[PDB]
Amino acid sequence: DVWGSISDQGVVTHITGGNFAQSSITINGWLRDFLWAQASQVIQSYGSSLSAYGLFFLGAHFVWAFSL
Amino acid sequence: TPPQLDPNTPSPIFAGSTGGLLRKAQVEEFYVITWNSPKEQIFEMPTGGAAIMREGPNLLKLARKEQCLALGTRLRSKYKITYQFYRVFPNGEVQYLHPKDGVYPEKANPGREGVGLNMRSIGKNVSPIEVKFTGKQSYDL
Amino acid sequence: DPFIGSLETPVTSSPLIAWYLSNLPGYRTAVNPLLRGVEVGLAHGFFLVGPFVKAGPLRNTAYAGSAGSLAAAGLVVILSMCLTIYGISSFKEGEPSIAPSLTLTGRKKQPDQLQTADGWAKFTGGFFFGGISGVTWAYFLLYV
Amino acid sequence: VFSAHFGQLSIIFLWLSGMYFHGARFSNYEAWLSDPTHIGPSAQVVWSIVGQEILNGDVGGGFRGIQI
Amino acid sequence: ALRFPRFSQGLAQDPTTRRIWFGIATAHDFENHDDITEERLYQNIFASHFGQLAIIFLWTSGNLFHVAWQGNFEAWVQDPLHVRPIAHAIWDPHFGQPAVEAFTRGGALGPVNIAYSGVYQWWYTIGLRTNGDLYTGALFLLFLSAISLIAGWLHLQPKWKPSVSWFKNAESRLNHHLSGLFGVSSLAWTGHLVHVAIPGSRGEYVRWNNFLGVLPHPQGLGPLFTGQWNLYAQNPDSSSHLFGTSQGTGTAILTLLGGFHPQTQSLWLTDIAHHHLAIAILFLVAGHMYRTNFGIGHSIKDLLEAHIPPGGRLGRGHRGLYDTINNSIHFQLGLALASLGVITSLVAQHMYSLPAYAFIAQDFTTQAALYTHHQYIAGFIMTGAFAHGAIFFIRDYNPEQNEDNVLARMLDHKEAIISHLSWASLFLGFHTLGLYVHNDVMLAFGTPEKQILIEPIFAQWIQSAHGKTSYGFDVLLSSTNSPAFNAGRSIWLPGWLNAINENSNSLFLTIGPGDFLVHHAIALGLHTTTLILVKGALDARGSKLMPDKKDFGYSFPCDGPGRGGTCDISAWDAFYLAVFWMLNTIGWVTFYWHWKHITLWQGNVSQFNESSTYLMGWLRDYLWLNSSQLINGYNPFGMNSLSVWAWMFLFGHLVWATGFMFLISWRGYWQELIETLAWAHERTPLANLIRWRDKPVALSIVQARLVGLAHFSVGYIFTYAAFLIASTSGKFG
Amino acid sequence: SHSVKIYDTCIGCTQCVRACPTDVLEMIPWDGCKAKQIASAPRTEDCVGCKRCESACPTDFLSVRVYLWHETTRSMGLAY
Amino acid sequence: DISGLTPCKDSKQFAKREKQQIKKLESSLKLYAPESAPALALNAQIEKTKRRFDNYGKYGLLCGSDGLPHLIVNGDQRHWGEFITPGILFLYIAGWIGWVGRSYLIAISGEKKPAMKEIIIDVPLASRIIFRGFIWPVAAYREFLNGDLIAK
Ligand code: CLA
Ligand code: CLA
Ligand code: CLA
Ligand code: CLA
Ligand code: CLA
Ligand SMILES: CC1=C(/C=C/C(C)=C/C=C/C(C)=C/C=C/C=C(C)/C=C/C=C(C)/C=C/C2=C(C)CCCC2(C)C)C(C)(C)CCC1
Ligand code: SF4
Ligand code: SF4
Repeated sequence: DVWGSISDQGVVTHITGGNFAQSSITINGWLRDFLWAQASQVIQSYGSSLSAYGLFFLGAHFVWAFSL
Repeated sequence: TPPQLDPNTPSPIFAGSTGGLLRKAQVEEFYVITWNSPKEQIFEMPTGGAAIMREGPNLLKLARKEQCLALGTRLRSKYKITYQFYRVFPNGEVQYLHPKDGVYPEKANPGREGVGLNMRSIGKNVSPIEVKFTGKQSYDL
Repeated sequence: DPFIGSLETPVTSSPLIAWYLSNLPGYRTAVNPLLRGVEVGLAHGFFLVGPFVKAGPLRNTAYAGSAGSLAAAGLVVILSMCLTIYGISSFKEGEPSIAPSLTLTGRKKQPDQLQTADGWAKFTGGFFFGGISGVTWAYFLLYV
Repeated sequence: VFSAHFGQLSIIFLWLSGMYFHGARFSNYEAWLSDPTHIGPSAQVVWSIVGQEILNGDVGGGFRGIQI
Repeated sequence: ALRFPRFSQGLAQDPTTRRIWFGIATAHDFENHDDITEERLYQNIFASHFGQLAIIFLWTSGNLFHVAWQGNFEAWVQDPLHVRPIAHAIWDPHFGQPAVEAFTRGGALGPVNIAYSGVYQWWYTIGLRTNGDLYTGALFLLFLSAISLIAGWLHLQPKWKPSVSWFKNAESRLNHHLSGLFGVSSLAWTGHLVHVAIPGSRGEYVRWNNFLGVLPHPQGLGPLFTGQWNLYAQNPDSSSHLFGTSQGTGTAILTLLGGFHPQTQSLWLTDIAHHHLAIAILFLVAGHMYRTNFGIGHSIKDLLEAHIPPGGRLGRGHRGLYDTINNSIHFQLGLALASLGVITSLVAQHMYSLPAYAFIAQDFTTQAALYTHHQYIAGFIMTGAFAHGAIFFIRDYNPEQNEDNVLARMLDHKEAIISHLSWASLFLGFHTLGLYVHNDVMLAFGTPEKQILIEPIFAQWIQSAHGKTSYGFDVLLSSTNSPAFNAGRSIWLPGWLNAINENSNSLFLTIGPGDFLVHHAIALGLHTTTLILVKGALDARGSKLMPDKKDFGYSFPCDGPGRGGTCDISAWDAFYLAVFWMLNTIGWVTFYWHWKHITLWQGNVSQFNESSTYLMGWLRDYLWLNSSQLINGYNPFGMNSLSVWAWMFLFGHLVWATGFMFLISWRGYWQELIETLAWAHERTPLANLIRWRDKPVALSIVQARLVGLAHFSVGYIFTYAAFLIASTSGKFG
Repeated sequence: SHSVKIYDTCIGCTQCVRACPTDVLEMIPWDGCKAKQIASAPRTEDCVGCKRCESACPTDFLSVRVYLWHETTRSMGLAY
Repeated sequence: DISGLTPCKDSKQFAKREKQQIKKLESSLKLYAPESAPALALNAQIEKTKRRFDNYGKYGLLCGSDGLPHLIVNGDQRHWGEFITPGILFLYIAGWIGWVGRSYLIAISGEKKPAMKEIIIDVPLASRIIFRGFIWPVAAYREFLNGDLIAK
């Protein structure tokens, strides 16, 4: 609802296009439009400068299971 | 020792709380603890909060035996005071509970009958197969 | 008694609260349980009629209120069942009442007969009749 | 307690000094100052031992490093 | 004796609510009921067996009746590859209009469910083509269930009640089970296959009203009795045969062709009949070994006692084992459970590489569901086997009668077994995790060529020994000239090699570096689960921390905070801990199978060949990629037929999380909360008129552990089933 | 009521009697030890199962053993 | 050659992978000025990649169909250096470490309170013990022959 970009004409385009007001009222929306959609960058970061983050995204998971 | 009686002993000064007696006391049983204090002092109740014990004989009503024993052991450890507690039933029967022989259990006393003694090592018990299909247990033999 | 698990507060012990609670049908000891149960059922059914017709699945159609009314009646029936079994497992045929015998002051008073097989049976019957009557009255008043 | 407080203060001061030294030596602060909008801040540089040099991303301003 | 638990007074005396909770829990432990004898226990077991048989028959009859009444069998049999089978209809007052319009599938006129059980193909293969046949089968199964119930009631009566000496007759029971239960049944199945199923496959119809006027073979029974059996294998079905029609058929009824039918991609029916005939003959021959009232045969006791090696390397040998096995029923239960688990795993591994039903290979969802179901069942059975073995050690073991036999020596050196199992588990886990992490880091840094990839040469050599020419070796069956090849070429390899050298089927799929690590992970899981169960079974009678564990029983909470604290000290806790490892291992196996088969079906095998060597590939190319269609069951815009599965998906997750609540939080907090709630209920007005009859208390320790385990397992199973079915059915490829 | 048993390996150090919170165990004269005494558990019906007596007992294995058994109002620690 | 594998110098996917890596490096290299240090670092990276690929081609590994090298643990004489020799080296090192640790434990077992020696190591004794591991196989073999290896 806040962050985004503005063209020269004066229109504002948000990062996710204002889907919070209609998709965040159900658990399936929280799982699909937030966890599934926004995790594309972290899992596809291999071979780039962000790859380290991706490795952490795995490592922490392991530690969590270890706690059990 | 001959059991005593608690006819009309007063009670300590307490303001009341929600940790007191419940329906079990009216239905099943409750406990009464009596002691004697040489001076007026403040102690801590097992149910939460602090109370003041009047000089002389004091009486208190509790719900379980564990609370009575905890209060009595605190009194003996800190104030050096002798105490005794009974159990009271709905029909009016009063049963003497604390020291039955007149002496504390930690002190050996002649004339005491032994219960639950097994004259063998703990590893001499029979296997559970030997006591199968019978109402007894291996440790009972 | 400071050694009883209860405290005295302005809310729990006030003349207004005491009078209002003692005048409720659930605390009238002298009255036979049927007349109290009738009033209790009437009030409960009249209250229960509303939400079913206001938030039911068919609340937007023309049938809505009627359907809702029916649902309310059904609930009453279930509640009546939840009463009947509670009697059967609680009170025997020949045992006397188990209500407290003495009042707060200390005066001896007759125990309530509501905690008895016949008393509870009368209470449940009156509750069922009053609930049905109240549901019918609420439906008639709302949609006539 | 007093001595432990003094030791904690010393550790905090050491951490602040380290942060300032990293900002001074290995950073693109001067390049970011002129064009703050189009340059990403960076104050850490990774060695070139194993192959971790891919972690030196193109933050901007003629510098390669980890974006802070 | 007077409350609900009439079989236990001790549980009926306490006034709390646990009297209810334990009352359901100990209803089937016949050895714990007071005033119990051997006769009553055996008779109750017999009656329970009869009831179980009746329930199974009723379930099968209900399935058949629903398929007949609300299915499309007659529409499905005509075009098997272009019709979706229907299980049963859907009636739901909560359904909206879009759901009603979207759940209508197939030729049905209303909402229906698609049957992934795979019974349509099974019933089509054996010769059912009409609804009347299904109705008749349902009626017969209902009659069988009624007969089973009647028999149970009859044998619970005093006049027909058997004695204990009857239940302990091992030789007669073994002879009868080996001769009549296994051999006669196979002979009858061979007769059915020859008489009904095969003519149905060739376009003819043979039923009860005309099966005496139709000859299964034109020659008759003459060749069988005279000796020329080869006359029954003269004219096999041609390669252009179409199932269910009289085009390109044959007359042979017993063959050894091998391979698969070209159109249906399934085994030939004549091969199945021949296999059943041979199996029945072998069982009938072998069911005559043990002695009975006729004065000839073997005695099992002498057979066991005679096997003691000279030199005393095995102690006293097998002396006293016969009485130990016969007197204890937990030993028998453990052996039967182990055998059944092995058999179930074998069935799961075999039914996907050598299918026996028509048009089932092209139905992918059925294959995946059947494999996952059977593997999970086998895992549970294998866990139960060790559980009952530990129970046997606790209860029915006599140290004096088993002096210096194999069981005593097994109990003698538990430390070496446990230490070696721990070493193997540590080795496998360490190295598998290290290799996976190294490959993941190498991929992360952008240099895939530095991976550690090791070829599974042993398995590839074994595959090449069967006649696979995708690697290069020419060993045994692969070489053109060899004793084995020349010996077998005339009969079964002409079809076997053709079937095994095709790339479409699942027979001996090609393997590479990606299967090595998964196989080692499976081995690690097996080793760790075996270590846990073996330690639990062996340390049941006692240890150094508690040398009198056998006195307390099989299940008990703990032994107090003394001696440093003793939690999870019983063997029930060992089974409890091994359940998690069993679930994890089965999950790994199912993940591997599903990913490999879905990549094979989708048309590209390079994805698995490349992305399965590191764990980020598993996380990205398997779960995240395939969940896109499943999570879109319902959206703000609308919904489709997958919606229900999506719901179930989320449902499973919830249950899983709920298990955690019972698995970390413990009893004292909840007991204090319950006390506070009881005070609150007692003090309030207008609600103190209602009073409870059983005092509310918090759950016990073992009860809470069991509840948490049940929640965990239910969530696991439901979530994986929903994901697998939705992902496999969204694409149908 | 749980079952409390005492074996003859006891040396009469009186720790178990002091550790009990519900006055279950006491001491009686005996003959086969230096301390000339041994413990006993007459008031078995008052046992709760805390196993403090086993916590305070010096021996190779405990000379006092508690086996959990049929529960009641007293052994469940209920005050309501 | 073995199990349908291709020598890594012959395979084309290896050269394709090298080309992709070089192009990916040059794509980032094109941004910076020729005299800038990042250009020198990227040129060094390119040279390292070329040297690594040349060495992998020289060593005679077998890439598969995907173009990545594979390891053979059969024991074939042509591929002993992939597994067997590092295995022998690792076994030697591990035996050294284990022998040194066991020798130190046995040496400190004599004293009255070995626990204080375990929590606070003594350096001269450990330094004397450490260098005896260079001959650990011979000592272990002789102790096994005598019978001092296994406790009784
Ligand atoms: C020859 C006659 C005979 C026969 C037929 C049986 C048969 C049976 N007895 Mg036995 N019994 C006999 C003699 C006989 N008995 C004698 C003389 C004694 C006295 C010593 C006993 C003592 C006895 C006892 C004490 C008990 C039995 C029980 C049973 C039943 C076992 C449960 C079951 O149904 O297994 C079904 C078995 C099979 C289907 C056989 C094959 C099993 C393998 C694992 C399957 C092969 C898989 C194959 C691919 C199948 C595919 C399925 C398809 C859908 C694709 C079964 C009805 C038990 C019972 O249940 O009582 C009701 C019982 O408690 N028997
Ligand atoms: C072949 C059949 C078989 C048989 C006859 C037995 C027989 C026996 N078992 Mg064994 N067992 C088996 C297989 C078998 N077991 C398997 C496969 C396992 C592994 C899971 C075990 C593990 C096992 C354990 C761990 C124990 C036994 C014990 C016992 C005895 C007690 C029975 C009882 O108390 O249950 C009555 C129990 C219940 C009615 C309550 C539990 C029901 C579960 C939690 C249901 C799961 C919930 C459901 C699926 C939810 C659906 C929700 C929906 C959304 C899907 C009994 C003699 C007990 C023993 O002490 O023996 C002396 C014991 O502790 N068994
Ligand atoms: C996914 C998380 C997880 C993991 C990794 C493990 C791991 C293990 N389990 Mg556990 N377990 C778990 C969850 C987990 N468990 C759960 C949920 C339960 C149910 C309660 C159990 C119950 C359980 C039982 C009942 C048993 C085990 C046993 C084992 C061991 C098996 C042997 C082996 O594989 O060694 C391989 C070793 C490893 C993978 C350990 C990790 C090594 C780390 C990554 C390396 C450290 C290096 C690095 C420098 C770290 C520095 C730290 C930094 C601060 C400096 C192993 C330690 C078995 C056992 O103990 O065998 C001896 C056993 O009997 N587990
Ligand atoms: C430690 C136990 C262990 C276990 C349980 C397994 C388990 C498994 N292996 Mg693995 N494997 C191991 C160690 C182990 N492996 C080792 C050390 C190697 C050499 C790198 C391999 C290489 C390997 C190959 C090449 C293949 C398997 C496959 C398999 C599966 C089939 C069994 C087999 O083929 O027999 C192989 C059994 C062994 C070689 C026994 C090893 C046991 C000793 C004690 C290990 C330690 C020895 C030591 C390191 C060797 C000397 C060093 C040398 C340098 C001188 C099965 C899942 C096969 C498969 O099915 O793949 C799909 C297959 O193709 N394994
Ligand atoms: C002092 C050297 C030492 C030695 C010779 C051994 C020897 C052995 N270990 Mg033990 N172990 C040790 C230390 C040692 N251990 C330590 C410190 C731990 C706690 C982490 C363990 C925990 C352990 C487990 C859990 C297991 C063994 C097992 C084994 C046996 C099989 C080998 C193996 O599996 O390695 C396994 C090795 C490890 C898990 C780690 C040990 C390596 C550590 C990091 C180094 C020890 C070096 C030491 C600090 C040197 C100090 C001396 C210096 C001051 C001069 C073998 C008897 C296995 C077994 O029982 O087989 C029968 C097994 O299951 N060990
Ligand atoms: C606890 C216990 C118990 C239990 C146990 C168990 C549960 C076990 C299991 C076990 C198992 C589970 C086992 C298994 C095994 C297996 C095997 C042993 C196999 C084998 C195989 C083979 C030998 C093969 C061969 C071959 C081949 C390879 C190919 C083809 C040809 C042939 C066939 C030759 C009991 C009850 C006893 C009691 C005591 C205790
Ligand atoms: S378990 Fe607790 S209450 Fe029972 S005898 Fe021991 S110390 Fe006393
Ligand atoms: S603590 Fe143990 S040894 Fe001491 S008196 Fe009690 S039972 Fe005897």
